[PDB]
Amino acid sequence: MKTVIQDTADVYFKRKSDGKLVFTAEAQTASFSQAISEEKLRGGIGNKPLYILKSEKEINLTVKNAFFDLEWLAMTQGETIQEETKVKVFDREHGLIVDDTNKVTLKGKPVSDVTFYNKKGLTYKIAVSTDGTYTIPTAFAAAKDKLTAVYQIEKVGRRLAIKASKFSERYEVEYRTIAYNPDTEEVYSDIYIQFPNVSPSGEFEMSLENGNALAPEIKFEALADTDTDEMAVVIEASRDE
Amino acid sequence: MKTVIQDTADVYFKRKSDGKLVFTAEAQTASFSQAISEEKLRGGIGNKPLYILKSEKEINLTVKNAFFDLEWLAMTQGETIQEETKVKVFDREHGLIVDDTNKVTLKGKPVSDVTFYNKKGLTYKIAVSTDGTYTIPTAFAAAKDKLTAVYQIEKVGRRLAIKASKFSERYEVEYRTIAYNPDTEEVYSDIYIQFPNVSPSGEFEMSLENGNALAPEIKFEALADTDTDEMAVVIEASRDE
Amino acid sequence: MKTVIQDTADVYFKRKSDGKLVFTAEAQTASFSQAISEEKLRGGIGNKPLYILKSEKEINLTVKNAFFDLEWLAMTQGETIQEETKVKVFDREHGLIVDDTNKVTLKGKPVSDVTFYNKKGLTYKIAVSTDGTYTIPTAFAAAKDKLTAVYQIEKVGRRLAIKASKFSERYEVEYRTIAYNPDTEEVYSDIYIQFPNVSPSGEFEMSLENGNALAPEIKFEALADTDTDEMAVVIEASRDE
Amino acid sequence: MKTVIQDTADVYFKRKSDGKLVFTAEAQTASFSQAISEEKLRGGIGNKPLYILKSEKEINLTVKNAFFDLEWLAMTQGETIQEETKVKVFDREHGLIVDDTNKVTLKGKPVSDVTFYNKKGLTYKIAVSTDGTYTIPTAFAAAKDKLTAVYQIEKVGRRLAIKASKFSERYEVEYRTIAYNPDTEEVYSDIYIQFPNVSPSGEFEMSLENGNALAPEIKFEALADTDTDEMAVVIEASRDE
Amino acid sequence: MKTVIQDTADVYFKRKSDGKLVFTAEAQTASFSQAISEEKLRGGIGNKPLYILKSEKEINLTVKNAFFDLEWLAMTQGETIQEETKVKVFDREHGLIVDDTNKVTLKGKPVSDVTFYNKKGLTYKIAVSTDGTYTIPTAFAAAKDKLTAVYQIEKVGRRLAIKASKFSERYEVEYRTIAYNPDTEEVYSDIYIQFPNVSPSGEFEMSLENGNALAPEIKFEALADTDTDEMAVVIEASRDE
Amino acid sequence: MKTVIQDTADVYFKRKSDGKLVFTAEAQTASFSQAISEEKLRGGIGNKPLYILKSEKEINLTVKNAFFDLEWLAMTQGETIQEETKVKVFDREHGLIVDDTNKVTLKGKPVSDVTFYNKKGLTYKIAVSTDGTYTIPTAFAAAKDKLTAVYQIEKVGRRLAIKASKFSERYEVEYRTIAYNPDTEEVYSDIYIQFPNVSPSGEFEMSLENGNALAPEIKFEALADTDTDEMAVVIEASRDE
Repeated sequence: MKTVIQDTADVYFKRKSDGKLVFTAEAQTASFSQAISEEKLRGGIGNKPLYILKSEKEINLTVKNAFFDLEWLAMTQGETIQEETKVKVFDREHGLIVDDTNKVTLKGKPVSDVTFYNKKGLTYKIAVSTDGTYTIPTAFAAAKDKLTAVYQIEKVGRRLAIKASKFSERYEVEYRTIAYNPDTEEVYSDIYIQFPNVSPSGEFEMSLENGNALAPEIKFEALADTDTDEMAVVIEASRDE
Repeated sequence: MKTVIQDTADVYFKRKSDGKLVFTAEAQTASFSQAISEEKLRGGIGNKPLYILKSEKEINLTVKNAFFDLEWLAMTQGETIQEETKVKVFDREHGLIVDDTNKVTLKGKPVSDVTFYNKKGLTYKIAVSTDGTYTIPTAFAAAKDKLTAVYQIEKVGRRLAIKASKFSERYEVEYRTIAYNPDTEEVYSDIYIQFPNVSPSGEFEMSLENGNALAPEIKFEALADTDTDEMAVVIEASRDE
Repeated sequence: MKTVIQDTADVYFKRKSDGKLVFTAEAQTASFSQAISEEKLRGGIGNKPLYILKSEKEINLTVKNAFFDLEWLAMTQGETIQEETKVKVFDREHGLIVDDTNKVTLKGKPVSDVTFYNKKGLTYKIAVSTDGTYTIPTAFAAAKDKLTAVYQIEKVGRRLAIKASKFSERYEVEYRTIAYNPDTEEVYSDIYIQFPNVSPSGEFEMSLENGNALAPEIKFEALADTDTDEMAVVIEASRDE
Repeated sequence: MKTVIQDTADVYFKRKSDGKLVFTAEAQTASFSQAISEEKLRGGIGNKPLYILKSEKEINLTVKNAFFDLEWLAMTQGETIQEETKVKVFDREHGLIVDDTNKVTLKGKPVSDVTFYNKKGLTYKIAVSTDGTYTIPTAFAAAKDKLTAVYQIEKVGRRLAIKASKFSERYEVEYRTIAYNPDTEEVYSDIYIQFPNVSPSGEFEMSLENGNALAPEIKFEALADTDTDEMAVVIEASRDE
Repeated sequence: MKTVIQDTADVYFKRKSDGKLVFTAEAQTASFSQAISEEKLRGGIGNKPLYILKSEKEINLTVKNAFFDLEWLAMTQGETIQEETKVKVFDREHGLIVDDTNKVTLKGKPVSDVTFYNKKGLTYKIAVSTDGTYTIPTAFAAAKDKLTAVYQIEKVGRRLAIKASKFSERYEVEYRTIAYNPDTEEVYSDIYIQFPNVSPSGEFEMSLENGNALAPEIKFEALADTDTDEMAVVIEASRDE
Repeated sequence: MKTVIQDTADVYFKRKSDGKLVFTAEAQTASFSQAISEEKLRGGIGNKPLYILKSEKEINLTVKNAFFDLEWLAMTQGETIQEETKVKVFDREHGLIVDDTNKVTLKGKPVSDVTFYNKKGLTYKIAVSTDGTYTIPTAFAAAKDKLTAVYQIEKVGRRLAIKASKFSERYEVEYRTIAYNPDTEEVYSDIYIQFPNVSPSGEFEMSLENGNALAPEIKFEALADTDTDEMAVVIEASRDE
C-alpha cells in the first residue's frame, strides 16, 4: 500500500566463497542507480524514428557509513586482515633536558638511529646505544637546554596491505528499511532490496581533515546471476503476516 | 571494534638513502585516494560483456600543514639547504631630511648604487659614495624636505636553490591518528598508514594573501616497493597490548 | 534624449496568413538578443590585425507570462483549437460503503470498466454495469468496509492536438514599453520594437511543481524579410507630438 | 606618484567618416583587457626553452550605461536614425458596453481590420467601418456586456532598421577618470585612455524584466593605427600644470 | 585600391539563342579556376633549357546554389521544359479492411494492375476492376485484416527528358560581389566577372540523403569568343561615380 | 580452450654459428604476417576458371623495443662490436675570456686545429698550440671578449662499423606470451612462436626528434628450413601440466 519511508538502511554483506557476513552497519546513505543506452534508427520521408536499440543494463551501489571499520577497506582489495603481526612504527619524545655533563638519556627502547632536534631546528643523527645514554656535540647544545627525539619502535596489532595486482572477489548485498502507513501512524511494511551478485570497484578516498567525523564510502557494481539472470530483487513483507 | 575517527594525523618522513627524518608535523589534512581503469570487451549475438580488462592501480597523497618550514620546499626539489651563506637583499630607509647644504647622509652600508625618490615621482641614481654622505642633486629637491633610499645589503642566512635539472628523489611516509570507542568515550586504537615508496611531485603554490595564513600543500605519488610489491600498508593496534 | 526604462512590455502577435491577433499580454520578460560571427584578418611583418570580418547575423526572441493561455501552445505547433468537442476523461470517487448484502452503488455514469481499490492495494476490474450497482466478491471485501472506484467519464470542452508531422507557421510581433525623462519624473516616449517575419521554435517545459505558479515561455527566431531586408525595427514616439 | 583611482569614466565616441561626437555619458563600467600569445621554442640537447616569441595583440573594451539612448544601439548596426517617419503600431481599447441594438462604437481611427474579444475568450474580426459603428452577432454577446478591441494606428516618430547586410563602421573612443593623492586626500591627476581605431561588435541583449532598470552594454574591439602603430594611449596630467 | 572581398556572388545566366535570363540565384559558391601546361626544349653541350612551349589555356566555372530550381537541371541537357503534360506515377494506399464477403473497395482511381501486400510479406496481383471492388483469395488474406495497396495513377505537371543524344547549348554568365574599403569599413566598389561564351559540362550528382538540404552543383567550361578572343572579363566600378 | 591474449612478448634471438644469445627483450610489439600470390588460368567456351597456380609463401617479422641495446643494431649489419678501442670525437668549451695580451688559454687537450668563434660570428683556425695558449689578432677580437672554441679529443669505447659489403648471417628467433581463461581470470597457457631460420633485412629508421623517447625497429625475413621445411612454428603449453 501507499507508505512513507523516513530512515536510512541497515546493510548486510557476504562473501560467496567462504561465507563471512562481512558487516552489520548503521549507515548514512544508500543508492542503487540504474542506466540504459538508447540510440534511434531513422529514415524515410521526414526523418522519422523507426526503431530504438536498447543495449545495456548497468547498476551501481554506494554506501556511506558513520563509523570506521577496517573490513570496509578489506572489501575493496580482497586481502585478508592478519592478526597479531609484528610491525615497526615511529615514536616521538619531547621535553628532554641536557645535564651538566653534556649528556642526555632516553626513556624508551629504540630500534633505529635516533634524531635530535633543538630549539632552533638543527639535526644530529646518532646510532642506537646499548646503555641508552647519549652524547651531544657542544655546538648542538649546552647545559640546561631542551631537545626532542624521534625514532622507531616495535609494536603488535592487526595488519593489511594494498598490493599492485590482487583484485576483488564477488559478493552479496542487502538493504533494509521501514515504511509507515500514512493514516494510523505506525510501521506497516519492511522494505528489502537484495542484490545477488556484486563486485567491489576500487575508488576510495580518506580525507582526514581536522575536526571532521570521518565517513568511509564504498562503491560496487552489480552483475547478473548466472542461474536466474536477476540483477536485483525487491521485497515488501508486511508485519501483519 | 567499531570506532569513531575525529582528528587529523601526525606526519613523518624519511629519505631512503641517507635517512633524514625530514619532518615531524602538526598538520590539517591527509588523503590517499585510489584509481583504476577498465575497458570491457564485447561480442556475440547480444552485444554482451565477456571479459573485463583492468590496467592500473594508482595512489596519490596530500598533506597540508599549519606552520611553514623550509624543509617542505627542500623535499620537492632535492637541493639541500646550505647554511651560513652570504646573500644580497634589498633594504629601505624612510624619513631622510635634507640639510641646509643639500646633503643627506645614509645610515646603512650600501653595496649597489643608491636610488632616491623625491616627493612626486623623480628618480636619481648616484654611485656608492665612499664616505657615506651624498650630495643632493640640483633641482631634484630643496632644503627641509623628505626622501627615501633603496639599495642592497649583505646578510647571512640559509639558502635554497631552484634549478631546472635536479628533480625529486624517493621517500617513505607515515601518518598516525587515533579512533575513539563510541560507547565509553575513551581512546581505543592507534591508526597508521605507511607508504613504503613515494616520489614527490612538483605542483605547489605559495600564495601570500593579506591577512590570511599560508598553509603549505605538498602532493606526492606512491609507487610499488621492489621487495614485496606493496603500495601502502594500514595498521591498527590496540592500547591494550 | 536620455531616458530611463523601468517596466516590461505588452506583447502582441499576428499570423501572416489570416491575421489572428493571437494575444494581448501582461508579461514578465521580453528579449531581442543579437549575434554576429567575427574573425580577424592578419598580415604583414609582425602578425598585425588589419581588418575584422563580420558575416552571419541572427536575432532570437523570448517572452514569458504569468497566466496560462492555450493559444500559447497553439502558436508553437500550427494547429487550430477545436471548440465544443466530446472527450474522455478519468474520474474518481471515494467513501463507498458496502451494504450488508455484499453490494455497493456507484453514483456516476461510467463508460469503461470500473476498477475497485481496497485498504491494502488489491484490485478488481469489473465490467460496466447496466443498472447502477455492482456485487463485490467476499474475499476482496466484507460488509461495513470502504472502497474507492476509478472509471472514465465523458465531458465536453476545448481540444488541441499536437501532431508529429506539422510544424509552426510565420508570425509578426511587437513590444511596447515606456521610458521616463530623468529630470521631471514624467513619461516621455513610447518605445516599440517590431519584428516583421519570425518562426516559432518548439521548446517548452511546463513543470507543475507544488505551490508554484506556472510561467509559460515562448522562443522565436527572426528571419530576413524578402522585400526590404529588415530583421528588426525600433521606433520612438514622443507624447508631445 | 602613487595614486588611488576609485570611480568610473566619461566615455566619448567619434565616427571617422563624418565626425559625429556620438556620445557623452554618465556610465557604470569601463574596461580594456589585453591578451597575447606565447609559444616557447624548444630545441637542442636536453629540452631547453631557447626563446619566447610573442605573436599577437588583442585589445577589447566594454561600456555600460544607466540610461537608454538610441544612438548607442544605432552605432552597432551602421544605420542612421530617420526622423519624423510615419509608422504602424498596435493600440487597445478596454471596457465597451454593448448597446440595445447589438452595436458598438469606437473612439479612434482604425487603419486595419478590427478584432474583438469576449469575456470568455472568443474572437470576431470585421472590416473597418466608415462611421465607426460595428454590429456584433447575437451569439458573441448580448446587451449590457463588456468587450475589448484591438487595431492599428498611424503614429509619427523616430525609426531605425537593423538590416541583415549592413554592418558597423569605425570610431574613436576616449575615457577619463580622476586619481587621488593618498596623503592629503585631494585630487592630483586626470587619467585618460585613448583608442585611435575601434570597430564596434554586434553582440547586445535587451532584457525588459519587470522592476529592473535597463543597463545597455556595448562591446568594442580595437585595431592597430596605420600611421604610427598605436592601439591605445594612456595620459596622466596633474592639475598643478 | 586594395579591397577586401567577403561574399559570394549573385549569378546571372542567359541563353544566347532565345535570350532568356534563366536564373537570379542566392548561391553559396562561385569559382573560375585556370590551367596551363609547358614542355621546355633542351639541347647542346650541357642539358640546359633553350625554349619553353605554351599551348593550352582553359577556364572552368562552378556554381552551387542553396535552393532547388528545375531550370538548373534543364540547363545541363538543353531540353525545354514542357508545361502541363500528363504523366504516370505510382501511388500507395495503407489499410484496407477486408469485408465478410472477402472483398475490398479501394478509395482511389487506379490505372494499371493492383498489387496487395499482406502482413506476412507475400504479394497478390489482380487486374483492374470497374466498380472498385476486388476479390481477395482466402490464402493471401483472411477475415478482418489490413492490407497495403499500390498501383499507378495519372497526374499533370512539368516534364523533362534526359536524352542520350541531345547535348548542351551555349550561355552567358555574369557575377557580382561587393568590395570594402580596408580603412573606413564601408563599401567602395562592385566587382563583376562577365563570361561571354560558356559551354556546360555534364556532371551532376543529386544525392538525397536523410535530413540534408541538397545544394545543386553544376559545372561549366568557358570557351573563346569568335569576335575578339575574350575568355573572361573582370570589371571593377567604384561607388563614387 | 578459448583464451584471451593481452600483452606483448619477450623476444629472444640466437646466432646459429657461435651461439650468442644476443638479446632478451622488454618489448612493445611483435608480428609474423604471411603472404602468397595467385595466377589462375582460364579458357574454353565461356571465360571460366580452370586451374589455380600457387608458387610462393613468405613470412615477415617485426619487433619494437623500449630501451636501446647496441647489439640490436649490430644484428642488422652483421658486424661484431669491437671493445676497448680508441676513436676521435669533437668537443666544445664555451666561455673563453681574452687576457691583457690578446692571448687565449684552453683547459682541454686538442688534437686537430682549434676553430675559435666570435659573438659576431667570425672564425679563426690555426695549427695546434704546442704550449697551451693561442694569440688572437685584434681584428678578430680585441679584449675582455668572450670566445668559444672547438676541437677534437680521443676517447675509449665500443665501436661499430657499417660496411658496404658485409651482409647478414642467419639467426634464430623465439617469442613468448601468456593467455588467460575467461571464466576464472587466472592464467592458463603460454604461447610460443618459434622461427627455425631467419635472415635480418636492412631497413631501419632512427629519428631522434626532440623529446620523443626512442623505440628502434628491426624487420626480419624467415626462410624455410632445409632439413624439414618449417618456415615457422606455433606452440601452446598449458600450466595444469
